[PDB]
Amino acid sequence: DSFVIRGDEVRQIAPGQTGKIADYNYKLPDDFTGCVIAWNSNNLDSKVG
Amino acid sequence: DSFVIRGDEVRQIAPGQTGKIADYNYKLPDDFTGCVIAWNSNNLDSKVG
Repeated sequence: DSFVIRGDEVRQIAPGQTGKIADYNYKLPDDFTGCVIAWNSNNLDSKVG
Repeated sequence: DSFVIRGDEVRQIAPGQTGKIADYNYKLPDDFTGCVIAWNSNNLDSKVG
């Protein structure tokens, strides 16, 4: 799975965690087997304006 | 004249200013006829690690 979120909302990508992303955007199962790999993408996704 | 500095040192690139960049690195004359251009390069010059 792949998506883009802000830095404060990275922690909501976790099993048994709440937030805007967990409730409304992306919910992990409470018993989840896998890896959450998040890296900063200022150079690729930001632009002036 | 092209160089890379910090964000907080951008205000030191001006005629008649003080600081580390103005005293030790790049000094602008008081009788300056010209333009100062400064753009953010977090995308291209910065690197994680």
